[PDB]
Amino acid sequence: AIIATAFAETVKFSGSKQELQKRTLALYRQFLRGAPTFADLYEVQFSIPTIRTKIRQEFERHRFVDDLSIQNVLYAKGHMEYQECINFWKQQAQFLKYFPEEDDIQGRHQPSNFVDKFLKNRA
Amino acid sequence: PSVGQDLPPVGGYEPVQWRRNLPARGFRPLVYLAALCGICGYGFYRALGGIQERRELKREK
Amino acid sequence: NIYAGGSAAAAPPAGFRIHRPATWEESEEGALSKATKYFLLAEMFRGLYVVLEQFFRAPYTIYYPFEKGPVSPRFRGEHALRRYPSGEERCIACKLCEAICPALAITIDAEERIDGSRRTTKYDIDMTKCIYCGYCQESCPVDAIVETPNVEYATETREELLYNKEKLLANGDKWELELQYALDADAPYR
Amino acid sequence: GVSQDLPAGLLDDIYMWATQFGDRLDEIEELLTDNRIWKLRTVNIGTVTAQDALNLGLSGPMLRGSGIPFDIRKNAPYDAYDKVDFDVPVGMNGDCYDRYLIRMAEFRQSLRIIEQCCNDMPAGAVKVEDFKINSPPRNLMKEDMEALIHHFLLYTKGYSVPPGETYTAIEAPKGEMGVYVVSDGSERPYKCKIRAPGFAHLGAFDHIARGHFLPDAVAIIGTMDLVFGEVDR
Amino acid sequence: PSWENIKDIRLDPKVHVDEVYEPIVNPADRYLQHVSDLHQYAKYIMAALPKYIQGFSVWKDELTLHVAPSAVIPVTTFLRDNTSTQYKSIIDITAVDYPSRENRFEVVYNFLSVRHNSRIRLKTYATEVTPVPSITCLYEGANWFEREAYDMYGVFFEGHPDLRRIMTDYGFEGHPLRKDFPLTGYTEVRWDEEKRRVVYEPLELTQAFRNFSAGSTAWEPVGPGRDDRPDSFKLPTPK
Amino acid sequence: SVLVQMREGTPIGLTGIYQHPNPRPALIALYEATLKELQDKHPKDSVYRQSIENLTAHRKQIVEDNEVSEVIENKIGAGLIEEVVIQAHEELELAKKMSEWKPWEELEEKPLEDQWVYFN
Amino acid sequence: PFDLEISTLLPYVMSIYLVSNYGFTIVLLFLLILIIGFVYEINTNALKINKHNKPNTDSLIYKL
Amino acid sequence: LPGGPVPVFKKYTVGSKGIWEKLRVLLAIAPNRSTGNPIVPLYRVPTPGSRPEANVYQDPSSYPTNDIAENPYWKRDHRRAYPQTAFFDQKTVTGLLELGSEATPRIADGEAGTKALANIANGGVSFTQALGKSSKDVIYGEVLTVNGLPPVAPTLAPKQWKIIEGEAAIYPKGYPCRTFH
Ligand SMILES: CCCCCCCCCCCCCCCCCC(=O)OC[C@H](COP(=O)(O)OCCN)OC(=O)CCCCCCCCCCCCCCCCC
Ligand SMILES: CCCCCCCCCCCC(=O)OC[C@H](COP(=O)(O)OCC[N+](C)(C)C)OC(=O)CCCCCCCCCCC
Ligand code: SF4
Ligand code: SF4
Repeated sequence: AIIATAFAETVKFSGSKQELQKRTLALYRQFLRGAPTFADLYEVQFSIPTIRTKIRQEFERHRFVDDLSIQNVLYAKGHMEYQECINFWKQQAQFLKYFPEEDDIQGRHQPSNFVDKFLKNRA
Repeated sequence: PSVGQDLPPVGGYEPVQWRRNLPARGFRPLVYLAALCGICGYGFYRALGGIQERRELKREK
Repeated sequence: NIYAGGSAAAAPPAGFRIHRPATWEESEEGALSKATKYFLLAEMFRGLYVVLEQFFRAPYTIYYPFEKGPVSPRFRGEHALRRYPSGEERCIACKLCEAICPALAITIDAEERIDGSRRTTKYDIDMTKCIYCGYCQESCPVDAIVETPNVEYATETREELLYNKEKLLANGDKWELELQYALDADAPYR
Repeated sequence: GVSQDLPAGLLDDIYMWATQFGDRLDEIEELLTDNRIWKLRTVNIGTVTAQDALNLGLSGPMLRGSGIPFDIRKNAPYDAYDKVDFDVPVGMNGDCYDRYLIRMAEFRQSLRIIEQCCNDMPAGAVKVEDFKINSPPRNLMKEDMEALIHHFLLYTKGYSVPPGETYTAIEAPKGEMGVYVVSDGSERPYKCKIRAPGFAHLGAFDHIARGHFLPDAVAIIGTMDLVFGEVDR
Repeated sequence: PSWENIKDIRLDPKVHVDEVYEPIVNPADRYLQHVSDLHQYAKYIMAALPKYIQGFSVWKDELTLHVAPSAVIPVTTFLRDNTSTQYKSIIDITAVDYPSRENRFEVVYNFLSVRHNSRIRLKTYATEVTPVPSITCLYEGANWFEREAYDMYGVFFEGHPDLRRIMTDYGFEGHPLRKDFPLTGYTEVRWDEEKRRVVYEPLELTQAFRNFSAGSTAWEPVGPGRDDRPDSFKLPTPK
Repeated sequence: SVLVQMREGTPIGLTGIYQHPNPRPALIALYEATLKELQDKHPKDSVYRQSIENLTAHRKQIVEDNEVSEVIENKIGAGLIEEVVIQAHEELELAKKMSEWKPWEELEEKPLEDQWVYFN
Repeated sequence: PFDLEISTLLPYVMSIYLVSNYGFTIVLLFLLILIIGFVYEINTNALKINKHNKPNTDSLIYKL
Repeated sequence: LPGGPVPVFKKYTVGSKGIWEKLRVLLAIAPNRSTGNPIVPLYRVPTPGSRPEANVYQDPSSYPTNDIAENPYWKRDHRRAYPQTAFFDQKTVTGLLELGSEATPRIADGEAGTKALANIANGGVSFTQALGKSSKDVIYGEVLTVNGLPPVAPTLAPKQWKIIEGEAAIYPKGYPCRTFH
């Protein structure tokens, strides 16, 4: 038959927000635990704490989503991303998409006020 | 109408060969076995004759 | 008759059940003949002989670029812009080639020429976008844009493959005679 | 239809190629069909049962090797396949060797059909004779006003297709090739999904290859007859 | 008896037709009786599963059943396992985006019965948050198709054992076959020498895409058509 | 118990399906079981029940009237007798699942009015 | 072991005439003993890699 | 048996002459086999760019489509006579069950028929009450077959298979590949 792969979870839409909260915290634990494996697979310059910080920021972004269906989709996609990272299916190039700040300073001029944005036609 | 079109011959083309054509060749297997036996036996005759004559040369030396 | 959940065409054909496989004891060939075939590799030797027969046949190779493979009047190679026998350009900037182009490889600009003619001021083909389908040549109402039979125009830089109007007109001037052979052979079929 | 008519000397040349292609096939069969090493690599390799073949979405040889006589050319005839005579090869072991034999027999049946087409090619038009669908011939386009208008419109806007949808399938060389096209009544298809037989075959790989050795996997890939432009479209 | 004297086929007398005769026939006509049969067949199915079959449609030789998502498993089971249907092969699963509908996505299943030499189509609907029941339990071949449908459209399939992207790049954001996804996407790649790696950046095109669909016709092109319904499937008129 | 499918023995021409030793009793048993399931769990009014009853009765009559497998499979018209046994088993399992699904009822999800609107 | 068996015959082929009939008998006994070990290896299927996964051959039975 | 072996001198391939032909016939696995090299004077000659037929080719057409005097376009406009897609929801089929059909009516005239059509079109009768109310005659004629059986999944063109055995088969008896016609 056609069997599932490493760290594959069948898609199940949780009927309750608490039963989803359990699964979500388990996924967060999985990510935090895989951080050192990630740093080894993807030959990263930065530290393991930086990876774990990034993971926290990712999970933080959806801290206030209310609709159960949306949380279900966010969870299923987050698990897909975990499976992609832990199996080394990603290359370094796509993994480093998650760490834009880790790259060096892009230049002297990142405008913040109106006048600087207006001088670069970005007002 | 139809002028200058590529068309088939009035009688058609002669049939082409499309069925498998791999005819059996060679003597029956036992003929090859008999030939192998004969070759090996003649070779053994010669080799043993040579060994025996070599032994008599050894005696002379 | 009347079928339930079936039909005559879903009935098994006559003889669909296969015959039982024969056992070893019901074999026509004696074990010594089979062993002869087995140990002396009979069919392998037949295969070797078939390969050896080829060794004495004429090879198929041609000595490019001193010889050339077959080319037909319909062949789609590098693009050119053609003229009338007077020397006037044939393209009148209808932009049908640009509209039909499946790869959006053609970019055209036009306006009225100082003599009043409708003519292009810009005709570009991105040869690295083009798929060499020949749709532009089919679409053109005046046989202006054509594909020559030329395939030997590889370049060392990509910038050389962005053809502007001067390059395409020069190609037309260069290849007009071969273009005329191809047209004389295939125009009735278009 | 087709975009242009056949050139003048083509049927004769196809016939002369056909008179020798049979020998060309015989010599390949001399190298392969009875070779004991070929059989060691193909017999009982990549076995699929008939029921599992149906359940996995396999088609073409991948299906006919398991003993099921299905072929769209005979079951749902299209363009001229009803007018020509040919046979359909069906396997029984559902393995790579049966599929090889099927493909070699299909060579011969195609040669048969090509000869019948060389003998029965009729006269007339090669595209539909409505200039609202296909472009008119060039000498009409440069002489007749309606023809020029229709040519202009076909090459700039395209014809409009009545709204609706279809799934259409043919017996492509690698199995059943289908398209599901949805028309919204405009000149551009609303939706177009391609059903590639190689997609379903590669999907079935994990079921078929389990428990084999790695070279058996190479042989199974070869028996599926995969081209990857088909696979990922 | 040598190839040196093989006869020249190039000079054999060819056939010459004076006029070609091709009668005028509507292609749809050949379907009429079959259309009737499909109607009858669909009536039976709807009479047998009235809990499930929202409706059916018939176009020339293609029969479609329309069902709610929760109906998918029973009806499919019926289609696979009933003696008069026996649709053992799954042909394809895809989605179609209809942004005007409250449920964006219609999920389309095509099935083949080699037993009866017959095809059938089944439709249901879904949104970006409401999943569909996976039919992998009934057809193993469905597996990859549902994955493609998830990758291209974002439709989820409940019960799918291993549901992940199959076509797009790892970490690809978006579902490209949605009508609101732009043709060239949002991001492009290049090789970066400073970083020594392939990098992703916001899309920038040396030549912008030119969309010529602005030249679509200002006149309705085809009209209404004609109806091919059999008389046994039209409501009677009083008197 | 009923022997549905042999998975070894004499191959018949379809991979994975082998010759059934005693197929007519297997057919009769499976047909009895499905008629019993319909009579005990399906409404006498339901169209599903009428159709499956009449079909099963027809096939059972054909099996009981005929001793020879090839005659039977020509009259049934749905493949070799092994495939007919597999079909009867499939129909029985479908009938038992139908008892729980209850398809004779009114439909539970009506479509919204916009749901099935195309471009015509 | 098989390599050592083969290489132990070198003294025999270099001394065959000198030991002629007695040594011929002895070398036959030696070969037969080693062939018993070859027999053990062949009958135990010691060098066969068995494909762990095999097609299921169980019948399908339904409890009616 | 058509398709059978044809001699090598009937194949458009170069081959050998003289003493070498005798040698090849003595040494070939299969003497009737061609070499595969096309005969240069015969093959693809004249070249496609110098065909005489090009100067006589005319656009081909068929009667009556090419007639100048009796074909209005709208009589052969098949694109605009396309079949409409017929959609049936359960209300329509309810109406078919109760009121019968245009082919075989079971409706009364006057206001009665229009009001019956209206009250099925509003929701008065459900599909299941429609089915339960339906008589044996309706159920057998118009849902099942006249024998009470269900209709089978229909086929546009039924295919009767035949198995070719013996000499006309593609492979001989041993091979695990049969010939279906
Ligand atoms: C009749 C009485 C006989 C008395 C005893 C015989 C005396 C010795 C005879 C000398 C030849 C013996 C050596 C060859 C024996 C080969 C036997 C064989 O077929 O091996 C088969 C083996 C698979 O094993 P098995 O299970 O038995 O096969 C059943 C498959 N369903 O799979 C294989 O290994 C395939 C065979 C291997 C072939 C190797 C090919 C490599 C190169 C081919 C050399 C050909 C000649 C090259 C020279 C050019 C020609 C001039
Ligand atoms: C198991 C094996 C049984 C074989 C029985 C065959 C006997 C046939 C009679 C012919 C002998 C003969 O008459 O020729 C005698 C030959 C050569 O000796 P010579 O110099 O010519 O005789 C003169 C005696 N002097 C020297 C004292 C003066 O001696 C041989 O060794 C040849 C035997 C034939 C080869 C048999 C080998 C069989 C294959 C073995 C593969 C394992
Ligand atoms: S050949 Fe095709 S792709 Fe190239 S410019 Fe012409 S129309 Fe465009
Ligand atoms: S090349 Fe031809 S089609 Fe293109 S703009 Fe010029 S005239 Fe029009």
